Amino acid sequence: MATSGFKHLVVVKFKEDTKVDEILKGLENLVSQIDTVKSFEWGEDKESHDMLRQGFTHAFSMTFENKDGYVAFTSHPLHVEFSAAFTAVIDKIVLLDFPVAAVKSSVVATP
Amino acid sequence: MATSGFKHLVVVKFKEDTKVDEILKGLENLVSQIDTVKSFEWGEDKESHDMLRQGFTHAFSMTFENKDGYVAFTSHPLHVEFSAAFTAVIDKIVLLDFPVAAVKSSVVATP
Repeated sequence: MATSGFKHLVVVKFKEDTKVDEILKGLENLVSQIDTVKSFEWGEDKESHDMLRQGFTHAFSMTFENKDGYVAFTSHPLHVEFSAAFTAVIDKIVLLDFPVAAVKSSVVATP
Repeated sequence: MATSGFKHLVVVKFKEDTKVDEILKGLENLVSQIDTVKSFEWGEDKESHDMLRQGFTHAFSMTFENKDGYVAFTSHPLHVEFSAAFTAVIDKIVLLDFPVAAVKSSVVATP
């Protein structure tokens, strides 16, 4: 529905030895696509407890201002070449995407 | 490490009939804890493709300004009573929590 913000998330595990930090240099490059300041991307490693770490290893939270950022990120050759390796460097790929409505912030509740 | 923002996420599936919208009224109440404006919570339903929907059904993205929001949300009786039902109303519970550093936004890459 892309009501407001659009979110894409990937959860992965490594079997070769995912160099997340060397990959991080890619993200810095990947951010290159944020010239449109209408796109977002963050990174996370499972720095919690095995029971809360879901067991994976790291994920990427990509949020866009709207569908324009989504077609933009793909309209470049930097995501294709990177996506191919993103696999070669992963053991499993899981992704959840859904429409985010920055409104839940409701400090009011009906009786 | 809680370097900057702290994220907690839950992925779940329903077997009884998770009324996410009636639950949403709870979130509006849950937001009540955001009087400290140092806490965050959003909601999402798998409105994508079975292959991208991960198959679950809905998740909650709770982010805090720092550890103070994390001890705050629990320092209230609204999360306990709600958490008990959060289960009674769920079929499976999965959660990933990790330190988020709002800095990845790097539009520069070394040669």
